[PDB]
This record gives sequence, C-alpha cells and structure tokens, in this order.
Amino acid sequence: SMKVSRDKDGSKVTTVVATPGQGPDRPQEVSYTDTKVIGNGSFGVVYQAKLCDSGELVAIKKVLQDKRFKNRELQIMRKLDHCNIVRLRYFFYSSGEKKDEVYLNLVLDYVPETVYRVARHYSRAKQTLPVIYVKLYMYQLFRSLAYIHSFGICHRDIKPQNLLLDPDTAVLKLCDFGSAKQLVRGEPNVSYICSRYYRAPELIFGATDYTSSIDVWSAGCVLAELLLGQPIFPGDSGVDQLVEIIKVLGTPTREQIREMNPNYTEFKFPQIKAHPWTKVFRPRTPPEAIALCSRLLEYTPTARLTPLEACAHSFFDELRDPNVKLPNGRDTPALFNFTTQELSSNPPLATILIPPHARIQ
Amino acid sequence: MKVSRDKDGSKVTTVVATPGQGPDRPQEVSYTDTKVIGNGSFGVVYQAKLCDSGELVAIKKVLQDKRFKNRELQIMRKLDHCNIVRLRYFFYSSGEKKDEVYLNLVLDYVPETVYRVARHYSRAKQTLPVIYVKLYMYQLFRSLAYIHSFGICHRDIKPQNLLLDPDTAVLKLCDFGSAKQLVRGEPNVSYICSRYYRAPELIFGATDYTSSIDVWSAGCVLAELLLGQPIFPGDSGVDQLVEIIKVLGTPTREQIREMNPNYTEFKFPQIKAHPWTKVFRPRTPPEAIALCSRLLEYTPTARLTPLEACAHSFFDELRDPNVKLPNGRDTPALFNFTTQELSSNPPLATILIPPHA
Ligand SMILES: O=C(NCCCCN1CCN(c2cccc(Cl)c2Cl)CC1)n1c(=O)[nH]c2ccc(-c3cccnc3)cc21
Ligand SMILES: O=C(NCCCCN1CCN(c2cccc(Cl)c2Cl)CC1)n1c(=O)[nH]c2ccc(-c3cccnc3)cc21
Repeated sequence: SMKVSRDKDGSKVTTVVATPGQGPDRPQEVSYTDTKVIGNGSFGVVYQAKLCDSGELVAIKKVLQDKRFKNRELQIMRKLDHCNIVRLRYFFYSSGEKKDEVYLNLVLDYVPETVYRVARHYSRAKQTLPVIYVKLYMYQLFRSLAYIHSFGICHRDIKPQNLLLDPDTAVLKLCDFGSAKQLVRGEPNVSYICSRYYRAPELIFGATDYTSSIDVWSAGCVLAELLLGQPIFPGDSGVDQLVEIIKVLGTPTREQIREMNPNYTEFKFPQIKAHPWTKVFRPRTPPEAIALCSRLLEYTPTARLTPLEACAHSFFDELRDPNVKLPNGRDTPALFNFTTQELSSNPPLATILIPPHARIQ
Repeated sequence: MKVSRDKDGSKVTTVVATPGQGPDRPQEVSYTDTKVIGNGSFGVVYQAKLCDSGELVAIKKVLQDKRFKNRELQIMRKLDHCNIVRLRYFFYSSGEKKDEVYLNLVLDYVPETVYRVARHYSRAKQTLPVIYVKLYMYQLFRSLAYIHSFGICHRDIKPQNLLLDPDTAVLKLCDFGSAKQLVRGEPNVSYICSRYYRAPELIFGATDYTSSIDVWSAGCVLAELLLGQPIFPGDSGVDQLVEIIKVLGTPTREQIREMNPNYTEFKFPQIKAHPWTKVFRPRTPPEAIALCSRLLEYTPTARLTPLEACAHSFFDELRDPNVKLPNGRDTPALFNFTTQELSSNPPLATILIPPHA
C-alpha cells in the first residue's frame, strides 16, 4: 500500500511503508517526490526520486514480483554492505492499477554518472580518460568484486553501464545484481548471462561449470576499453568476438581449450600468433597497465588474477602513494579500509594492500 | 598478381583466377578502381570494376589456413541461385612479406542491403511498404529453401547479409563464413548467428540444432520490417530471452526439452502470451502477423520450412498476374523453381508456381 498526496506548494508526494535494506526489520515511513523515469528494459522501470525530508536523490527499481519464489536480487542485496557497492536503503512492494500482479520496489542510492557515460564523452572527443581516474575506477571495482566473491556471489554482468561514478569524489559503486547468483561447485549455471564484448571465452563456448573468474575477464575488458577508448573484443556474433580474442591473445592451445569448456564444442580456428600486448595500446600507455590486462584476459580461467591479487598489482601503486590526490584537489576515496571478510581470499595480501602510511596511529 | 596501369593514369590489377562454378579453368581477369567497402573479423571486402564488361564486383580477401581448405569457398562453388550472390572467380595472393596466403573471392556487386534500407525508413519514422516486405521476405525464403536442400545452414541471417538491387528489387543472400553442413548426430557450435536474430535454442547453448535456426532468423527479419526496429533486442542472452517471453509467453517444460534438452537450470517469470496482433501497428496485414507466428516458434520443428513459407497466404500478391513494381518495372524472377529447390516438398509446386508462370 502507498498513499499519494501533495505538498502545500503543489508538488505531489508518495508515501510508502518500507523495510530497511540492512539491519532489523523495523518498517519505515518514507516519502519521496520528483519521480522521473531514468531508463527501463527487461526487468522493469528504474525511477529517480527525491526524499521529502533530507532532499537526497534515490533510485527505485520496480520489477514484477514472482509470487512463487522470493526475488533473488533482493536476497543478495540484503546480504551486501560495501563502500564500492550501491546501497539498498529500503524496499517495499506495491502494484500499478489492476493487473493483479505484485511489483517489488528497490530504493537504492542515486549516483549521477556511469563509467559508460564517462568513457563515451572522452571517446566522442577523441581523447582518453586520465590514467589516475582509470586506476581509481578499476581498483574500486576490483575491491567490490573481491567482496561479493568472498560470499561466492558472482555478478555475471560486469559492464561499464553497471559501474556508477560520482565525478566529484571519484567513488565507483557496482550496481545491477539482477544477473548475480551464488556459484556452488558442482552446480551448473546458465551460459547466456553477461552482456556482449565482456563475456568470458568459457561463456561464449557455452560452458555451465564456470567460476567467479568470469567477472575478472569482464573487469579486464573494462580496463582495456578505458585504455583503448573502444571495446577490445567487439563483435555482433560469438564467432566475431572470438576472432578478436585470438587477434590479441593468440590461438588457444588444446589444453587451454579443455580448461575453458571441456566439452570441446568442435570448432577449428585460424592459427594466429600472440599479438605483443604493447602493440595493442597507445604509445604512452603505462607498461604496468598493459601487464594487468594480460594477467586478467587469460584463456585458462584459473590462471587469471583474483580480485584481491588485482588490487595488489603494481598498476595501483600510485593509489597507495601517501601524497596521492584527485586532480581537483580533494583526497582519494576510501581505498585501504578493508574488512576481514574482504581479505578472506588471501589475508597475507594485506601487506601490499594497506600501505605504510595507512597504518599510522 | 601483375600490377600495371592503363594509358590515362588509372592503375589496373591482373591476376589468374579460377571460376567459382563449372570446371577449373584459370582465367586472365583484370580489374580496376579498387575501393575498400568494409572489413572486420574475416578481412577486407573490396569493390572493383572488371576491365572488360565494366561490371562491378566484390572481392572478399580473407587469410587462408594452410591446413584445411576454406569452408566458405567449397560452399560457394556448389551454390548457383538467383537469390544468392554469385562467386564468379577466386584466386590467391599475398601482401608484402608475411609468408601468409590470402584467398580472394570475386563475387557479384549489389549496391544496397536490407539493413541500409530498413534502418532508413525507420529513421524517417515510416514503415517499408508491404510490397517490398513481401518481395524481400519471399526471396530470402527461396534462398533458404535452396541451401537447406543441400543440408547447408547459413547460421547468420541478418539484414546486413541481405543484398538489395533497388531497381530490379532483387534480393541476394551473402556472407557464408558461418555456413556449414548440418548432419544428424554431429554437434555444432552454439555461438554462431548474430544478436537480435539468434534462435532460442542457440541462446540456451544447444549443439543439436537444425537448419530451422535460419527460419527463426528469417522471422526476426520479417518482424523487424513490419515494426521498424528489432523485435527481440538485448545486450545479453538474458535480455533477449525476456523480450521473447514478452511476446511468445513462457515456454512450457516440453518446449524447453525440445530446444535445449540439457535444461540450463533456470526459472523464468510467468508472462501470458502477448496477442501477436497487439505487437505491430494497427494497419499491419493479418497474413504478415500469421506468418510471423509460424516462424518465431519455440520448438524448432514447429517452424515453417523455407518452402512452406513461400506458399504462405502472405505472399499471394506476388502470385497475382498483374503485380508490378512501384517504379513501373516487372517483378524479378520468383517462380523459376528447380527440382533441387522443391525437393523438400514437391507438391508445393501447385501453389508456388502460379498459372501465368
Ligand atoms: O544509473 C544510475 N545513475 C545514472 C543517472 C541516470 C542515467 N542513467 C544512464 C544509464 N542507465 C542505464 C544503464 C544501464 C542499464 C540500464 Cl537498464 C540503464 Cl536504465 C541508467 C540511467 N543509478 C543510480 O544512481 N542508482 C542506481 C541503482 C541501480 C541501477 C540499475 C542499473 C541497471 C539495472 N538495474 C539497476 C542504476 C542506478
Ligand atoms: O556489401 C555488398 N554491397 C553493398 C555495398 C554498399 C552498401 N553498404 C555499404 C557499407 N557496408 C558495410 C559497412 C561497414 C562494414 C561492412 Cl562489412 C559493410 Cl558490408 C554496408 C552496405 N556486397 C556486394 O555487392 N557483393 C558482396 C559479396 C560478399 C559480401 C560480404 C560482405 C561481408 C562478408 N561476407 C561477404 C558483400 C557483398
């Protein structure tokens, strides 16, 4: 149930009773106004709303609630709490008119800009994002990936559209968990998740025994795109993307084929040697960034870096410099305030992750 | 290849090329005015003018694997159809050092494609006249009925692969880099076919699919020409399935077993079947809506064969003896069927070939 009303200046206000996203189930009286639609598609409509009291802007994801099972995104969103993940403030159920169908509303943090929109503005002006921002956005994504992977939850849809950016604070928050799912060894999963360009080779080969490493490949496809100004593995068909992968990574050996999809889909590829990774990017592309891309874009899924090992890479050493700042003057966002839940994949990696200056009493 | 010029400063290339059809008899062919008309993945496709007849030709220059012969070349030499681009000659050449051998496919030049025309009416916010939808869909179905008679599946039907001669209204199928003979028992890769036009069994990851995936891709083109935009869009396979469930409704458990028998272990929301007539514009012809409902079916076997599509009531205006092109010309070749074409259903010749043929 929701109560529609107006203010005393004629502005219209919706008042619902929602459950906090985290903490005890103590229902709340939330009132929002200025409801604009900010894009839809497949799952439903995502609105933007202004809270009546604090004046904060928020997003509302309105999807149709299956009366069978509870919504999977809601259950994963309620388990998460990370600074680089969009926060679920409240959630409530409602309807439209009749339909006799139940809609689930997800009240989440509003973030003005996305990685996809930032990378385009630079691409449309024939320019590249400053590397300091490439380091910051990739590191924060790798931090969020290490957090959800510690729960076995794979995002299964890492694309620049799903990475939100506050341009003032350079804070990146991973969003859209409608494709996320806990991956248990031995259980099969669908091979048609993840958007194009950023699908892992084992996903193109239709494997159902993939791990959380498919997020690492998609993250490497984001880093390579921000460095190249365009997608590194483009293509309309799965055949088209695999050609561009062999163009850079080289022809996968029969062992690398077995490690991706052991089914061996029975296809013979053209033999092309390994494109020297340095020749792929611009001249002044940092060498450590080229090294990180090759360590993330590997055929063998087990050979790719874990999200925690990616954060400790030498490419992010500048973000650990104690004098590092944003170009606009402010400090960097929280980068070293990990949790024990976060280091659980490799606690000894904290020696590199938290740098000498962050351990000062 | 012997590069040379003329006497007016034009530059002329002369190679020794084997005709695609007929017997192997390398010819001394010469062409000029070579321009790049697109590339991506396979290689660059050029355009040139034959030095004799002045005929425009398209040259597909891919790289040749020294192991196996090119599958696209062996398929090109077997095909000869009025609605398929013709491989006139083919020859090998290099490019600097590399030590790598390229294969050049001299194909017919056709100025327009279905994509460039359909993208354009949509930009002007107008729909393609149904007469051109009938002419283009029928010629595509005739080409699929031909290649399916040899068991060859195109596996990449999209408007960008449907060439168009705007004067003669002739449609020609091109790009067979994903073509392959589908034999029962042997599996096939599931990552062929472009987005928007992939069959449902392809997105589920099936390897036991048939040539009916071309019929689904054909149905996705017909619905696009009636709507003015892709009917099943989406950046992911999950997003494409949703747009399919919105239209076709939730597939039953028997339909899932016929698509991908593996059952990829997913639960989908239960949405009722969107009435097909409420998907298109109001004045959309009913026989076009009925034809779409018989092409975009979940179970691959329940989709119309490319021959049974040519006999549909939607194409009845094409068999009227007084039909003409909007520009005044006559309709191109539509009824000169061969025994190879009608092998999938010979009794369909009573409907396919009208009295005045
Ligand atoms: O996008 C946000 N801010 C950008 C300002 C509006 C301009 N955008 C342009 C880009 N666009 C977009 C991008 C990709 C897919 C889709 Cl379907 C859309 Cl519509 C969103 C609107 N979000 C925000 O501030 N909190 C959020 C919480 C959840 C989601 C989300 C995103 C995707 C799926 N599910 C939930 C998004 C936001
Ligand atoms: O394309 C043809 N004519 C249209 C020319 C101009 C019309 N537009 C011009 C621009 N173009 C374009 C733009 C960007 C990229 C690409 Cl790739 C393209 Cl095509 C779209 C059409 N072809 C023709 O006449 N005989 C052929 C034989 C084989 C093939 C072929 C093509 C690809 C793969 N395999 C076979 C193509 C033709």
